Amino acid sequence: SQVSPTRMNLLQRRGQLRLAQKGVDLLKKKRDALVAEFFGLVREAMEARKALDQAAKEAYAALLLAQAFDGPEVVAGAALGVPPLEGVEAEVENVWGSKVPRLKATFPDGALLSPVGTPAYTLEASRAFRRYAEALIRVANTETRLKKIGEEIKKTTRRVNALEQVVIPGIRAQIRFIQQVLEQREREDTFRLKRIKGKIEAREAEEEGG
Amino acid sequence: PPIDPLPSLSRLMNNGVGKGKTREDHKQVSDQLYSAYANGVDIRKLVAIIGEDALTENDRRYLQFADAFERFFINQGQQNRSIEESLQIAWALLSMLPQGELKRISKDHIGKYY
Repeated sequence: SQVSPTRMNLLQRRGQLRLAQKGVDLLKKKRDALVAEFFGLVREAMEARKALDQAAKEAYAALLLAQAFDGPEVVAGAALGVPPLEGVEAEVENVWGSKVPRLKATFPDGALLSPVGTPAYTLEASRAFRRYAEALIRVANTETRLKKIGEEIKKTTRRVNALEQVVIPGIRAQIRFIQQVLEQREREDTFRLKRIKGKIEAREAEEEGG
Repeated sequence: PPIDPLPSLSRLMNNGVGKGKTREDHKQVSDQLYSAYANGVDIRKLVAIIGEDALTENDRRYLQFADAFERFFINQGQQNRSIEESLQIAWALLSMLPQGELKRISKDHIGKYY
C-alpha cells in the first residue's frame, strides 16, 4: 500500500540520524536545569509556613467562645473583604513546560487598627490576617511551579521511552531495507554482464573456430 | 533461561495435549498464562507517556503477574521441572489475579485448582 522507495528516500534517511541524535542530545539538558532549581523553591516554601501558621491561629482559636457575638465587632473595624473576582494579583508568564500562570497573595486586610472589642484578642486576630496572606505566597508559587515541572517530567520520559522503540531502530531499518535492495539489484547486473561477456568471446571464437 | 512468549507463536497448542494425554489442566492453563503476562508488560509502555503512571487498582494485579512470571517461573537455572511441578505452581501466581476477571480458562477448572 504505502512502501518506501529506495533511491529517492536514501538521502533523507541518512540525514535523519544526523538530525535526530543531535537534537535529542541538547533536549536532554534543557529540562535538567529547571528541576535542579525547583528543589530550592519547594524546600524554602515551608520555612515561612511553619512560622506564620501557628502565630495566625494563636489568636483565632483563642477567639471562638469570646466571639460568636464579637464576630460583628472584629469584622467592622478591620478592612473590608478581599474581592472575590481577582482579589489576588494574577501574573502571566511564558516559560518552558508550557505557559503556566502564577500569582502572589497580597491584598489589604489591615493590622492593629480595629477600634472597640476584646482588649487583646481583637487587634491580635486582625494582625493575623497578614500571616495568611504573606504565608500563602510561598504555596502560590510552588503549586503553580508544580504544574510546570509536571509538563517537563512527562515530555522528558516520553521522548526517551519512545526513541528507544519506534524511532531510533526504525530510522535504522529504513537504511538497512534500502541498502539490501540496492545491493541485491546488482546480482542482475553481474549476471547479465556475465552473459554479455559470453557473447563477446563467443564472437571472437568464430574467427578462430566454431 | 530467558524465554519471552509474547513474540512467540506456535503451530499446535491443543494437539498432543488434552485431558489424560498430558494433564487435564495442561490444555486449560495454556492460553491462560499467555494473555495474563500480556496485559502486564502492556502497562509498562504507557506509564512513561503520561505522568509516571498509567494504572488503576485493576491493572496493579496484572502488574505483579509480570514480576511473578519473571524470576520465579521463567528463571529456574537448569533445574528439571516436572510436568506436575510446572502447572501446579502456575496456579499460585494466578491467585493474584481476580478469578472473576478470568475469561481464558473454564470455571470447572477453577474449582479443581484455585
